[PDB]
Amino acid sequence: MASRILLNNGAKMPILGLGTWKSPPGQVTEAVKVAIDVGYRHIDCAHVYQNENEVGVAIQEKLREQVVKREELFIVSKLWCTYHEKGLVKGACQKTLSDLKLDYLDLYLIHWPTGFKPGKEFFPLDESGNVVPSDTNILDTWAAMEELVDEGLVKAIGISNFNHLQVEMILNKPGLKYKPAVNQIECHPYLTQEKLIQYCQSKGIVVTAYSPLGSPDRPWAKPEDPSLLEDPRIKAIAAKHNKTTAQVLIRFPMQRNLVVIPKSVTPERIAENFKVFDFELSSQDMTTLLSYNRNWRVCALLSCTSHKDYPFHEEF
Ligand SMILES: NC(=O)c1ccc[n+]([C@@H]2O[C@H](COP(=O)([O-])OP(=O)(O)OC[C@H]3O[C@@H](n4cnc5c(N)ncnc54)[C@H](OP(=O)(O)O)[C@@H]3O)[C@@H](O)[C@H]2O)c1
Ligand SMILES: O=C(O)COc1cc(F)ccc1C(=O)NCc1cccc([N+](=O)[O-])c1
Repeated sequence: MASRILLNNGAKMPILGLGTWKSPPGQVTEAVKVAIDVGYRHIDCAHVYQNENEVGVAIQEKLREQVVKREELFIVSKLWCTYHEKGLVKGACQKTLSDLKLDYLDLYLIHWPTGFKPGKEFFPLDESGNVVPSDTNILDTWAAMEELVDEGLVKAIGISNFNHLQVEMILNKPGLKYKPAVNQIECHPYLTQEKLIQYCQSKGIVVTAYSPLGSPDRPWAKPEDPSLLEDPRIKAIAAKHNKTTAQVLIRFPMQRNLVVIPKSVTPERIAENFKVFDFELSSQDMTTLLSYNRNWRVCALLSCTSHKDYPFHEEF
């Protein structure tokens, strides 16, 4: 119903945002422009997506056009794994700010709990293909994130792909100054995340659901993989409500008090995906969608499975 959710930093965050991972650099400027024109006020970004400059061109044009005011936008980015060291965090944030052509971010996330060796490569590997870790722990990285708030570069800080023990580690940090505002995690009917969501919500941490449509454009997709958009059970719920399957998949997390960030570069779908504030899934619909859980996780890497902070060995 309401378009924004209150964060534990006192700011309001739009519950629907536009995802930008895999949005080609030659298409994402127009995608973000269209999104803002049709009502989006939250854009999910990351340095590792390699398209923040182009996202920034769109944001700047719409600000210049006075289609929107800066205070009305909620721009999110993420600290990549090769910048977990305390001496690199500010520069990483500043590069993102410069690319997005902003003087602050609304929310800055630790992208993954796994720190990697700094350098040009986003995934530094040893000769056998294991990622090369950094020895910097999540608590010291968190302290560096807190400094960004105190310097005015970001309004809120949070985490992404943290399991419950990792969230707990932050919450139990000696001398914790700012709690994480958000944990952004994969969540959809095949990976419903009940345990981790309940834990985060119980601590006042807002959960953002990524890959809500199952990321059908993920580069490692296989033909035999399950497909949310094609699941006849979900299509049936959509048909009953006279909505598209994507619209049901977006409304689902909204009714769990989650923020959701579907990605599209297709103008018609960008508009479609925003038309989700005028219908309600029943309790029965919600429980039925939850029943489709199969613990099917699309976003994880074999190269990281021995990293000490790999998040997905733990149940949740
Ligand atoms: N924190 C993290 O580690 C993390 C990880 C993954 C994702 N994310 C964030 O979450 C965002 C969303 O996740 P995602 O990109 O993995 O996948 P997604 O939003 O689940 O799915 C995107 C795919 O769905 C298609 N699509 C969109 N709307 C549609 C509609 N109405 N009908 C049919 N197909 C539709 C898109 O096609 P077209 O674009 O061609 O229209 C694209 O192929 C990402 O872009 C990123 O911002 C964060
Ligand atoms: O991480 C995201 O937001 C989406 O996925 C990616 C986007 C990119 F632009 C580049 C890489 C990825 C990707 O492989 N992301 C997956 C990933 C990253 C880091 C650590 C782990 N891990 O399992 O520990 C997994």
